[PDB]
Amino acid sequence: AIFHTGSELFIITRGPGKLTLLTWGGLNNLRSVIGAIPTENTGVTKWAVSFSHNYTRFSFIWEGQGEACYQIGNGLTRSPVGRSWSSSSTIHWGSSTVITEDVTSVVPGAVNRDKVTTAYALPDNL
Amino acid sequence: AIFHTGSELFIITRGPGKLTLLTWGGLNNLRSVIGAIPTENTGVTKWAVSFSHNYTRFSFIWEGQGEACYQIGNGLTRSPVGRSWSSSSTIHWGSSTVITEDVTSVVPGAVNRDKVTTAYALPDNL
Amino acid sequence: AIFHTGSELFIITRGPGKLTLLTWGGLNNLRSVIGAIPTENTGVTKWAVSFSHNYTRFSFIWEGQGEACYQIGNGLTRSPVGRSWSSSSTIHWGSSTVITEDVTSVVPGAVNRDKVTTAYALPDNL
Amino acid sequence: AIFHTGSELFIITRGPGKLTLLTWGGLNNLRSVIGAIPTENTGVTKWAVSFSHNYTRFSFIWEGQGEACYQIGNGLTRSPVGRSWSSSSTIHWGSSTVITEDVTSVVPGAVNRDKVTTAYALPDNL
Amino acid sequence: AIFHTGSELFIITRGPGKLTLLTWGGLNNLRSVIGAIPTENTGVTKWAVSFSHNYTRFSFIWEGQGEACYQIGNGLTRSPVGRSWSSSSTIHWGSSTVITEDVTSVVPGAVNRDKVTTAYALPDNL
Amino acid sequence: AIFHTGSELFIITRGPGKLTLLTWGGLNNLRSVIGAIPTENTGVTKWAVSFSHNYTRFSFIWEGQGEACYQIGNGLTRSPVGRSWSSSSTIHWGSSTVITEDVTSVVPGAVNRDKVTTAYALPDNL
Ligand SMILES: CC(=O)N[C@H]1[C@H](O[C@@H]2[C@@H](O)[C@@H](O)O[C@H](CO)[C@@H]2O)O[C@H](CO)[C@@H](O[C@@H]2O[C@@H](C)[C@@H](O)[C@@H](O)[C@@H]2O)[C@@H]1O[C@@H]1O[C@H](CO)[C@H](O)[C@H](O)[C@H]1O
Ligand SMILES: CC(=O)N[C@H]1[C@H](O[C@@H]2[C@@H](O)[C@@H](O)O[C@H](CO)[C@@H]2O)O[C@H](CO)[C@@H](O[C@@H]2O[C@@H](C)[C@@H](O)[C@@H](O)[C@@H]2O)[C@@H]1O[C@@H]1O[C@H](CO)[C@H](O)[C@H](O)[C@H]1O
Ligand SMILES: CC(=O)N[C@@H]1[C@@H](O[C@@H]2O[C@H](CO)[C@H](O)[C@H](O)[C@H]2O)[C@H](O[C@@H]2O[C@@H](C)[C@@H](O)[C@@H](O)[C@@H]2O)[C@@H](CO)O[C@H]1O
Ligand SMILES: CC(=O)N[C@@H]1[C@@H](O[C@@H]2O[C@H](CO)[C@H](O)[C@H](O)[C@H]2O)[C@H](O[C@@H]2O[C@@H](C)[C@@H](O)[C@@H](O)[C@@H]2O)[C@@H](CO)O[C@H]1O
Ligand SMILES: CC(=O)N[C@@H]1[C@@H](O[C@@H]2O[C@H](CO)[C@H](O)[C@H](O)[C@H]2O)[C@H](O[C@@H]2O[C@@H](C)[C@@H](O)[C@@H](O)[C@@H]2O)[C@@H](CO)O[C@H]1O
Ligand SMILES: CC(=O)N[C@@H]1[C@@H](O[C@@H]2O[C@H](CO)[C@H](O)[C@H](O)[C@H]2O)[C@H](O[C@@H]2O[C@@H](C)[C@@H](O)[C@@H](O)[C@@H]2O)[C@@H](CO)O[C@H]1O
Repeated sequence: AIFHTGSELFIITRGPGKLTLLTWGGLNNLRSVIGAIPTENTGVTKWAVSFSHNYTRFSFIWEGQGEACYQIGNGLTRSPVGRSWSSSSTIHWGSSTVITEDVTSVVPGAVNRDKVTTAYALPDNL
Repeated sequence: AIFHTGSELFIITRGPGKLTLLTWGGLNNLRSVIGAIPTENTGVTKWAVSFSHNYTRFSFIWEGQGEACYQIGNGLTRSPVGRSWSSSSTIHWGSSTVITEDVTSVVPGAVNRDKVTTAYALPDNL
Repeated sequence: AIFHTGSELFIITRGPGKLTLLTWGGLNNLRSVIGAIPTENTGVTKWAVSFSHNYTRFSFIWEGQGEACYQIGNGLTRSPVGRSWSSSSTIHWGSSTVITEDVTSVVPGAVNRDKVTTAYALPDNL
Repeated sequence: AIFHTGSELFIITRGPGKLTLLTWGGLNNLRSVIGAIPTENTGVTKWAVSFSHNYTRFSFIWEGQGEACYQIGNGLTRSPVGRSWSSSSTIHWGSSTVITEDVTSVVPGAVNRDKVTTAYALPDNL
Repeated sequence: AIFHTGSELFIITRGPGKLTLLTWGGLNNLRSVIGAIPTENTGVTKWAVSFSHNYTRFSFIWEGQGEACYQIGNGLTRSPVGRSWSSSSTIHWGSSTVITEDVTSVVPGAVNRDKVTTAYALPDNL
Repeated sequence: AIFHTGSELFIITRGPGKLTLLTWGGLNNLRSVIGAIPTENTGVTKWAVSFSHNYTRFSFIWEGQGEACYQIGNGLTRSPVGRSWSSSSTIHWGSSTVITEDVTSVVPGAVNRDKVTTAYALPDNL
């Protein structure tokens, strides 16, 4: 299952842009969250994307001009990230697969946590 | 503030062991979570540690025999991680500092989520 | 087009095994070539795969327990390499895409150039 | 022998310029090839240089302000590359050594395959 | 003991500036040395700092806008370097610890060896 | 001149062995030093070699089955290190060049400083 030890969610992007994570399907009416994480790197950025406990849906898009791929764990495969909420990269909690899912209906209700959600660019010195 | 873009929480460890994260101070009666994340690496492991939305306290220890340090964002400083819950590394949500805090009183109430909490070892091919 | 500057053919493998390249579709009645390139590396091996002038077909497989993907140029996508000649990774000279092609009919007549064909494991010190 | 597994031909350059490969000594009247591969990198560029099957001579030069050295396999030594066709770096197919050879007489007959010959700059994300 | 095999003195800096080493406590009235080593790197610079035989005191500071930390051997801890002689980073020959020590009274008597003392920025191609 | 900023002395070795530094030519009858610095790395070790103030001669050898080369500053060239004191790599203080020199006559009078002289293996985490 993605997010389990051994199946960690990583992203690789080129050029500047924002990776946005939508945290939703919260148990007992927990508020859904949307937050954009910017990079200004002109080259490659590597990222770790986390879940939040008590949520069952995680969707993300890349809005930069350059490529963006995900990798699961130490797997070799890198596959394109969604570029709009109508074709988001989405993970159902417990799933081993990233699917394409339209989550346009979820976004308007989410609270904004730009630069404070659970996706992180790795720096030059790690 | 730690966990914000630019102040991401990274760990560096040497040798095998477990990085254990206690997610607590939940809003809305949310159950606290404790989960150990194992590495079998004999060398250096780099890690990304995430918070979970709707929690206000994040405490972690390294249970392995080798060294463990944290780094904030692209900062150069690397400082020892706590090695027992009475001297845990702890972040109060909104703080820019990792403090040493006794959270022994929090641990027994937390639900166990070993290999499924918000701390991730980076692989050899990222 | 693959093999042009900017669209170089790279491979990434995990663990020991052999990458085999089949050079065929020769102009001027050139004979077909097959050559296995082994690695004993336990971890990630990166590779450059070249064409030969005057040939129009390039087919390759990975034979190993571990994963194998190709990457084109500096692009972020990494996609699985074929694991038998009946579903080889194949490039038609001029194409920008790697296809799956059965080339089992080419193999028996190809001249064997094991450890002397146009696929190279990159070393630890480049 | 250079181009065999363990004796792969690598180039290291500094700054922008062009690496040109001359593939010649073709069997069965195969036409000679000359092709320039440019880099605009301001720093170090690493390169893999391939032979083509059915050719017995491979000669290369670097045209740039900055240094250029070759390395054989995972060997440590790095030695200067020729900077003009009258003192080209040259490999006789079967040789374990890079020699200096004047191939000015070979150049005019070669077909031009600029940006489509068997020398490759390695990307930032391999 | 710092400067023994396994306890080598390394520095990590960000941005341009000068690392200055003061070599003092010379046996048999050997002359004290002070020398500034500049970097113009915009990003991270890694450094090796050596002692000189027959000296018993080594003190250093970083003058630059960016961060500077030292690391002992392959240890994970990185700790801030002194930014003035009144709170220099200092090593007593035979000590395993870097201390803060005011050496302002040592500086004026030391002979100037700017760009020729025993502290070295590592290059991009090592 | 080697050891000046921009012309730092770096070594690259493969496999386990010892790099031995002989510090001699001491002003005012300063005692000569010989010290072996071991590596147990199975692959590449990178090294920084320092002079000591008040000495005018620096000679080094590599004892191991694998290769050893030196590199000056950010230069691309890497050239073999001497493998015995009769064919030592030697630097005359102020020279821009490493020469081969027999220093067997200097060795017997040098004091032993094994694992405590001015040559440093770089760690896995720098
Ligand atoms: C039409 C064709 O096959 N072109 C190839 C060319 O054949 C000609 C033939 O058409 C007629 O003109 O007689 C000529 C005698 O002077 C010659 O035989 O011959 C080239 C030499 O074999 C060949 O190029 C070689 O093979 C290619 C696959 C490639 O490796 C080249 O780098 C190599 O020199 C011609 O193939 C075409 O070359 C162009 C080069 O721009 C393209 O790559 C095409 O995709 C190739 O078909
Ligand atoms: C001696 C020679 O020319 N051998 C090359 C071989 O020629 C024979 C020809 O002599 C006669 O026997 O007809 C045969 C057809 O029935 C064949 O044409 O042809 C090989 C190709 O089929 C050729 O190998 C090619 O060219 C090489 C330069 C190299 O690129 C090979 O990978 C490639 O397949 C023979 O050349 C020798 O190949 C051996 C292979 O081990 C060595 O590399 C020698 O150095 C080559 O001269
Ligand atoms: C059936 C159900 O809704 N269970 C709730 C927990 O969610 C499940 O947790 C299990 C734990 O092993 C498993 O992940 C299932 O997939 C979840 O449906 C819930 O656990 C909390 O929320 C989860 C989404 C996950 O984040 C977990 O780590 C977290 O503790 C608990 C909360 O106390 O309540 C259960 O009713
Ligand atoms: C006063 C209060 O309790 N506000 C609640 C939110 O917590 C604060 O959120 C802001 C968000 O900008 C900020 O992080 C403060 O530090 C929080 O105290 C709460 O937000 C949710 O829980 C937070 C701990 C944080 O994880 C946030 O991302 C998450 O959305 C909201 C939503 O449930 O409830 C508010 O009452
Ligand atoms: C003063 C003394 O007792 N010994 C002198 C040496 O200094 C010591 O060297 C030993 C070597 O095992 C050890 O490092 C002690 O900490 C030193 O105090 C001195 O050695 C020279 O200078 C040292 C500072 C050190 O750099 C060493 O490598 C160098 O050879 C010698 C020669 O001057 O004199 C002894 O009397
Ligand atoms: C003999 C002379 O001209 N000067 C002596 C110093 O040696 C020279 O130092 C200069 C500095 O630019 C230069 O390196 C010359 O090539 C040296 O010959 C000598 O300096 C001490 O020993 C040196 C070998 C060097 O290590 C230097 O950094 C160190 O301080 C001093 C002794 O303090 O005496 C001068 O007369």
